[PDB]
Amino acid sequence: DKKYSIGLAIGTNSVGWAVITDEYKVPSKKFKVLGNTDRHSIKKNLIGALLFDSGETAEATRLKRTARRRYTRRKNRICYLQEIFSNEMAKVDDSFFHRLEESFLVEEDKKHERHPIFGNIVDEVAYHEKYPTIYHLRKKLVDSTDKADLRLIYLALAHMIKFRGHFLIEGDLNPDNSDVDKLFIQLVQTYNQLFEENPINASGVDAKAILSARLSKSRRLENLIAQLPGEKKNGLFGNLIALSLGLTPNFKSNFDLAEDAKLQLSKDTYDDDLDNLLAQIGDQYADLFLAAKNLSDAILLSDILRVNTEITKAPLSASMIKRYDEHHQDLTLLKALVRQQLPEKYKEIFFDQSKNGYAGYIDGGASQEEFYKFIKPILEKMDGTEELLVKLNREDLLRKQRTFDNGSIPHQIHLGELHAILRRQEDFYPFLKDNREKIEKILTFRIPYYVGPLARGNSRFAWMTRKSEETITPWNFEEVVDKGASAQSFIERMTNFDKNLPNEKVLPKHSLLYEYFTVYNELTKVKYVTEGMRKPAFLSGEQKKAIVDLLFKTNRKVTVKQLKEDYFKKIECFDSVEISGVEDRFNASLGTYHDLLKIIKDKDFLDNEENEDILEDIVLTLTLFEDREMIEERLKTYAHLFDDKVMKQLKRRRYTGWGRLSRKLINGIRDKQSGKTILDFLKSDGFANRNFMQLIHDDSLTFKEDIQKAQVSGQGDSLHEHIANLAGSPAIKKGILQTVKVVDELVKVMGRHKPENIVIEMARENSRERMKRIEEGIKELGSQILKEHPVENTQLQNEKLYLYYLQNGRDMYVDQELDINRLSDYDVDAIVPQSFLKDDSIDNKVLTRSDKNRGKSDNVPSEEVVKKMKNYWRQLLNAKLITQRKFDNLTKAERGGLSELDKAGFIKRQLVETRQITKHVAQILDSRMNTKYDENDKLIREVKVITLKSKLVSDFRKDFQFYKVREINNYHHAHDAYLNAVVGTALIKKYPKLESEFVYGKATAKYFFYSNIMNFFKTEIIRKRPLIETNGETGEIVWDKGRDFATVRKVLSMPQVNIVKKTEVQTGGFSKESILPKRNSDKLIARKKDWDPKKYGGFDSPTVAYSVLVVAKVEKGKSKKLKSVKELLGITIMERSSFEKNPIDFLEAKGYKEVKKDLIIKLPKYSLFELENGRKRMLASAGELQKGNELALPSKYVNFLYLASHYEKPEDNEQKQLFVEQHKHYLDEIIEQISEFSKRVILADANLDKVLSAYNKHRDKPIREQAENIIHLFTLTNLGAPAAFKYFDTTIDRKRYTSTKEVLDATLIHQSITGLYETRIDLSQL
Amino acid sequence: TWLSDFPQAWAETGGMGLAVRQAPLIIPLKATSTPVSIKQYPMSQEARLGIKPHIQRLLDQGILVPCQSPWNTPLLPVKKPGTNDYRPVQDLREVNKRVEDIHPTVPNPYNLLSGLPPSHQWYTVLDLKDAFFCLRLHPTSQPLFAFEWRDPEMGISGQLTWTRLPQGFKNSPTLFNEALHRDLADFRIQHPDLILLQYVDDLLLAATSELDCQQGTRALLQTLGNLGYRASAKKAQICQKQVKYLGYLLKEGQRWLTEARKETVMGQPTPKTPRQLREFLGKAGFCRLFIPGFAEMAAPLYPLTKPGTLFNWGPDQQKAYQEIKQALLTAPALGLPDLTKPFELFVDEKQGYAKGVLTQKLGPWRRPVAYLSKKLDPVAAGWPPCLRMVAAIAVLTKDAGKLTMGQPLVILAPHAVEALVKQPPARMTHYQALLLDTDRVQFGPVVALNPAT
DNA sequence: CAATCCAGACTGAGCACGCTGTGGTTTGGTTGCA
RNA sequence: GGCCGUAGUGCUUGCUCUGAGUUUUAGAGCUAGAAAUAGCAAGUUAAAAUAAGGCUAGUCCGUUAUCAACUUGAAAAAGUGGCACCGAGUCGGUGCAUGCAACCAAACCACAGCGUGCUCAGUCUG
DNA sequence: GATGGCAGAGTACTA
DNA sequence: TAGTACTCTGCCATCAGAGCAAGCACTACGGCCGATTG
Repeated sequence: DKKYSIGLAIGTNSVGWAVITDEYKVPSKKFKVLGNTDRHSIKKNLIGALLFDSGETAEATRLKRTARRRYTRRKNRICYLQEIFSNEMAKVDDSFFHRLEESFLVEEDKKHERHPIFGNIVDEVAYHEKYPTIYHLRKKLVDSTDKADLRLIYLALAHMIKFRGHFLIEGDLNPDNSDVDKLFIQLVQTYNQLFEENPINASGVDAKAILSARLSKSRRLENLIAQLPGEKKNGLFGNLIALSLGLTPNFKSNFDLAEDAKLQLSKDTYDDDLDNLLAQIGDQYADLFLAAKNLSDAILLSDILRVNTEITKAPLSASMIKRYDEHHQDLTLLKALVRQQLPEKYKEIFFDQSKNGYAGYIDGGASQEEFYKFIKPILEKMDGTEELLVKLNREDLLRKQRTFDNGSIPHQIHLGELHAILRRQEDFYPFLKDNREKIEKILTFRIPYYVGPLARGNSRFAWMTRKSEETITPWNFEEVVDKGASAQSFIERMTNFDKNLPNEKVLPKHSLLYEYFTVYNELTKVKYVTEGMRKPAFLSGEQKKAIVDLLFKTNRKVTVKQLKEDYFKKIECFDSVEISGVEDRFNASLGTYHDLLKIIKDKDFLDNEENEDILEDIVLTLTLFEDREMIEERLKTYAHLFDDKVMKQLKRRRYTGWGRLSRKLINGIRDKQSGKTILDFLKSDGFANRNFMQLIHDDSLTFKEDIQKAQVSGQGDSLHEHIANLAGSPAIKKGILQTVKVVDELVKVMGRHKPENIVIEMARENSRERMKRIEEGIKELGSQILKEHPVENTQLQNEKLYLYYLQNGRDMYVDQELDINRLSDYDVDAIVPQSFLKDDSIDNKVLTRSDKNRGKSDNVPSEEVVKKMKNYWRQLLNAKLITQRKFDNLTKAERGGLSELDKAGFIKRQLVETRQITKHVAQILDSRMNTKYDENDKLIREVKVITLKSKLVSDFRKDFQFYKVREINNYHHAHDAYLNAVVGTALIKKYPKLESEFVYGKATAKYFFYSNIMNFFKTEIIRKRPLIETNGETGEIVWDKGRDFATVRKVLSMPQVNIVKKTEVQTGGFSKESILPKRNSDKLIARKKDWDPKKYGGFDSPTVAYSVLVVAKVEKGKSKKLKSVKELLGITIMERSSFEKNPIDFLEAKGYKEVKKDLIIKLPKYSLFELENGRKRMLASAGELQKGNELALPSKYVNFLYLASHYEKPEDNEQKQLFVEQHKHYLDEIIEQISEFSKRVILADANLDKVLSAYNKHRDKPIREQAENIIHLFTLTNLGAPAAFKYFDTTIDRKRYTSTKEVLDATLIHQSITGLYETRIDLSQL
Repeated sequence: TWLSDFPQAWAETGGMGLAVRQAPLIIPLKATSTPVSIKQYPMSQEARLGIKPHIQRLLDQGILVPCQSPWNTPLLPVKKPGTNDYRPVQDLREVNKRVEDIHPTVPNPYNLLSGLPPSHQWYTVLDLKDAFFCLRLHPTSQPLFAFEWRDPEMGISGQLTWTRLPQGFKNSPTLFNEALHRDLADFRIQHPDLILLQYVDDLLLAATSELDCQQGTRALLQTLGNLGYRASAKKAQICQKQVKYLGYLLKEGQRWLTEARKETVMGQPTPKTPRQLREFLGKAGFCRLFIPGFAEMAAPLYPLTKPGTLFNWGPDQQKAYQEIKQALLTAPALGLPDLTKPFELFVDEKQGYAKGVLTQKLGPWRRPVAYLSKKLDPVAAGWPPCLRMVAAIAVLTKDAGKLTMGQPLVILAPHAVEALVKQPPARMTHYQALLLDTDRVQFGPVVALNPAT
């Protein structure tokens, strides 16, 4: 047995580890090897790293599940429509639906006529000539009044139902309101008629252009207000206009209503809101509100319709037909123009599907943007194409009916068209008249988001409860699904449990019991002092009850003056009163009690005890439910208790928020001795006046015992469940689980003796989003910088360009305009200096013409600059270009700047880890490692867990020449773990007073101490520290510069580090989601069981779960002889279950005969094989391999590469370049090492020759450039999948090992989580 | 001529013995006891042939009879210290732990020779052959003892139980003692003058004159003849002044030491290993009663005896070895203690080692009875010289009690520490009771003593 | 009035380690005689 | 530093929805040519599928997490591998692993006395 | 984004 | 010579939205909270 410490470093896809002794020396022991090879033992250093693929979130799985559910529901809608139509469809055409179902079928496979609608070619051609598109048929059905074919009626209705539209706008829409200016004039006329005191005229104002502008709604409101005299914003007219355009205006200022009176036109509660508002204010404003509603409908419709509706009842269909006609006319004109002006490109434009143009636009896969990009130069270099270019610029040239911009069509337009069709056609078909309501319900029914899936107990995502067991259809959804209980379950299944009482659910935040509990908790910890009192008293239960009943239940917020006057002076009759322990105004107050008092108007009911259940139910309903309908249906049982008006007010009132304490903990549990609850104890507990924490921590009472019994009940879950319940990124959670497993394995390895200390560290850790953010900011601010020079997302990916665009093209510190073309010449300066903290985000980075404009570089920008540009920064913040945090950091100078305490805190938090995830990791490790208690049931800290930040190790490496290069190999993870262990152990040995802030368990003076915390390693600081360091007050040596640095250097230069790639069975998608066209190949996968790939297309590139080594016999040649074969078979994800069910049958089906179950070997990804000369390969797939060896470059070469390459960019720097110049001849040795390693392992002859030729040709370049490019050459000799790299201009492609034949006679190695335990299986024997 | 007169008493003519007075004895067992069967342990071919003649003769006498029993113990031969007779031993290891325990009444060798008075100068030592086989064993307890013996020549294979008391049994020495004592108890009454000493089987007859011994020997032979016990005639010293008994020479009423025993101690060369030194110590220790101040003489060799140590035979160790070799060359003649007369003990203590001599009156001179020497305990080692003598007397007085048979004795020492015990300047209270008991000990006139004594 | 900045000693209890004395089990050795 | 309150950002989980995209089929191509071929015309839409599929038959579920080898188990799970030193090109080598009595020594348990350090309560001081 | 699948062109060995 | 059969090289990967609810983690802002010294 020997004392040792375990050092760890945790990453998203790597967990290094290292075991050290008391002298900072990595041990080494012989490990037995199992299997069947001749080798029986192996020596390994106790240092290594584990590599694995990064974890993934469930966002993609959730999206896929939602898509599946949506497709299923769409098919169900189609089935409902067919069931409605079937009885009459049988008479009209019996096999119509059958023909529709088999449209996706070749002529031979079809059991009916290939024509799906009428069944004969004459009628098919006639119908397609009469109605070129479905919109023609829809408009004809809407407009015409004669009898129509039932098949055509069903086709139009089915198209409308299948493609409904967005449900963003609630309520109802009437498409008859189309014009904008005329409706605005009509609204102005109503305004003048009603409010005749002051005239309102909008003559000579381009209302249509102002309102239909693409700018923001607020910008449009401001423009309309400015271009209208006699009124301003927040007026009655301004509020009406804001409500019409979409903004939510407060109508209190318009009528002095003293309530919120906020209306949103799109919301479903607008009806009730307007009803109560009109009841309060009078009915004369109903005309104005209706005019505003009509104006809003016209404004929202004119964006998409763009067609008059006085001649037709199908505006969307008419617009689609107009687009079709414009496409036809433009196509004919373009055809004629090309044929006449330029006949040299007619074939490539109108016939070549490979290139863009009309052929690639229609027949090919080219998009509208690509077509426009291809046809813009051709259109410009022509004659008589001015209108065509105008249409192209307006994005209205040769538009298909079904486009990506069709996402703004509400479902109300389709509903109106369907209603018109049904109304027209209901005369001839009685069943259409009888089923109109249910067809409309089919079109306009959606499952509420709180109901969730309509399962029957076989779903883990469902919570809906059913009041009946019949099948749920849209026509009995209300009669079957329990909406209120479903919504309650939806909210409750996500809310948190009580931390002190896990078993019970937490109370609502605004609960009356919670408010009483908080008020009493704050009240019991106060002490009053009056004349003639020797010692302060605690305001015992009677006084507390009097104070509660006379102060909190009468005023919203309680103050000390009111406490002294209304109670102490009035009742206690003590003029001199000295309260203590509380501020001027109490924090907690009965907020909910006062809200109900002004509504129910019953003090006796509010004070009575037997209705506390009713009050809790009311507040629970208000917190749980968001929709007015469910609130009302839940409060129906209480209709008897309160009159209709009070009921309506209660429905209107809504609370948000949930508490952290359970009702059982607050009031249910009672003390065993006297049967008193926590609330009763707070109300009166002798004269001690204990609070909640004292009550639950008191040993005499049984509260602690009851809490411990409940907490123990259920028992801690598994480690996997604990890590899953932890909050953080899935990659970090996977790293934590792997770290725990490697810690357990190391403890088992080292003689089952726990380490003295454990040191851990964890690393800290879009163009389209940036584009949408800048678009929103530009629209809000009204600027035209984007219009001046459009910028693509790839261009916006540049940091400097992004900063310039966010700053609106202006300097952040002076009132000047910067030039986009003159970029790459200014400097980017962080708001907070880089010395204080490490943060390179956009939230802290600011681009300015000159970094000197801020003034001092050691603090927040100058007060003069802050005062100069505070207005501009406020405008940018209101434009959402900058964040609230960025604004607060920028304007810190006015608040006072960075104080010395702030500087000290900034420098302290750099060396100390404060992350909740790291705290959780430390807690888990401590709980697992230490499990022995003491005589007083106190845990003994057998193992100490220390958390450090990466700054200490990075500074150690930089200061003492332990430079790290990440491109050499993967040994840097193990080196980081070892250095973390060494630094942590040395720190805790040197400073035992710092255990609180590191081990899990003055301002000026505090500054310099933290800055010089790592000085005891240094020799010359000119102060000369002793060579041997000591703890102080003890005879313990914590460092020895004579030999400990040499020991660290020796450890960092060991050529043996246990690097292990975690083998994983691939899971996920079956194959690539792309559907390829039909082709003669066996690689295609059928999309359905009956769909032949060679006739219908299918998927390709299946994902292999795990390879299987099978030894069997196959039939080769016409003789059908059995040739023994040993080969790797890739079991894809789709067939994994079938292979597991019957491996024998699965293998025999593929063609193998006489397989061997014993010889069957399952090989997941990253399986390691040892071939010869130490050459290792990892199984990438069934027919590919990966590199599996690491290059142990000498530390001298690593340091030279770092110093020459200038990683992370006076006298100290002067000697570095001199050292590099002296050691110029190291580049040849590095190249020789790379070449010999490649020849021994990589075996890429052509790539190595190309690399050597490039290096020889680039021998005259400077040493800095040469080393920086030599760093790239290590991609050739790396671990993992081959990758392409670059040496100066020359580029080198991948060398892929696409053969797995040689690994069938190699040695297969099974490695544990640390790699010290192995099982070498020789495959040549098989 | 002795053999002819008493054919029923000598083993060479009387044949096998059988106690005609003692009844068959049942060997009891504990309440929680079960039969145990142990296979016969492997025995070398040379040791097997040693016992084989005994089994053949034991079968004829009826001592060993074939039987079938669940009890079985492995036979084991033990060769005599002389020749290769290979006496038969049953090796009842398991039975001893299972058989009940009785209070031993065997006499310890220290106290037998104390009963011999110097007045009785004529001796007659008779040793009973096959002593333990005389007592009959009840057939109920016969299955308890058994062993496996298979010889193709004999033609009988199986267990052969014992009809008499076997050898190697833990209760055999005790059961034979009581049985023989009762039979000879009647003999003691008839002859008050004779002094009969009994040690398991060895009998010693002490008489005043030659005629008294001759008459006593005939009566003893006749008494033992009727009782069935047979005495060996090959080794039976009858009516001789020089006799050997209990390993001690008896001449002129003095407990001499055999010349052969002295040769063995000196004959061994200088020890070289702790085992070699341990062997020599025991020989010297058995003679400790003759060597004056043996505790201090062999003091240097004691710390070398420890199992954990280095055997460094230094000059001091060689000096201790030479002292013991020369002391045994001129060992004196220890006299037989006479219980009628009072005893006298000299006590001296130098350097933490107590030495002394127990003497008795012989005319005008004092004759040594036994040389007493001891090592003081470490608690008394650090005491001052005045207090060390008090502790030395208490240790030596305890040793004298085991030989004086509790008779009063006089403690003589150079100093006058006898008054110091009354008024010394837990253990001390224990020492006060031992030294102030006027019934058993007293202090005579204070006087020094010669260093040799 | 405004802003900035626990340690030691003694007493009582539980030990825990080192030394001395007694009691007891068992192992080596020593003879004796069995 | 701590608390209380709030304003914002980011991330995670779950639910309800929309627009496209892809694939097969339908939308009769014409003329001159034996045939390839050439010249014109046309192009905008619709049906079905959107992980194969499963049984639990629901307007449900099916891409997250977890997973070296061997033994014991239905399974959940539990077990399986010596140490030190000198070295270093992916780890190597060396070395170790029958009975009786009394007296003396090692070690063990229990108790009594002395010296000394750790933990808890109290007091005082700073 | 990167790594494994896949089609196609190319070269090689045997019936 | 025809037919498999293995190897190297370049192309290619479904994408965009809209709401709701709960939780955690971190970042600023306002207000507190004591005692001592200048």
